[PDB]
Amino acid sequence: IETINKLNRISRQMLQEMGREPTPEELAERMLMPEDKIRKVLKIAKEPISMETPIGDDEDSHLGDFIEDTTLELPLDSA
DNA sequence: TCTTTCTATTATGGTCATGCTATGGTACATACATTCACAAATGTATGTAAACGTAACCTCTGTAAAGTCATTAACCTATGGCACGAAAAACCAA
Repeated sequence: IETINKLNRISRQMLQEMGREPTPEELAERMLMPEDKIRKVLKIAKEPISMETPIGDDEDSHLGDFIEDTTLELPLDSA
């Protein structure tokens, strides 16, 4: 959490000074960190999505749809 | 001793189904050990030879049962010879 907050403050200061997106190559050149570590820290940090997420205007389109369970295998393979 | 005027939860359907997914940040300094990841050695492992025995297995001579053909004589068409029963001639009675 400390490293994520430090990289967020450095990215905010870099977007304030430069004026474009915080490309991680300049962060790796500044904080002397390897680039794959910066990719890993930027990839892990993400908040999960809730199980309802109202998409449409009507109360018919919610979750419990488009998500499948891969444990239940095919009946043809069992046959 | 008793009926109205207010303060809060339930309720009305789903079937035919839709697209594109995140939204603002807010400190570091010692610390000691659990865990991942490689060196190097054990141990049982697998795959290459070599010996015995019978899975046998064809080859050949002897015993045995089955088609056929030597006898020999039983019956059977022939031949000769003698009864036999039919067909015609004869003669008698009415």
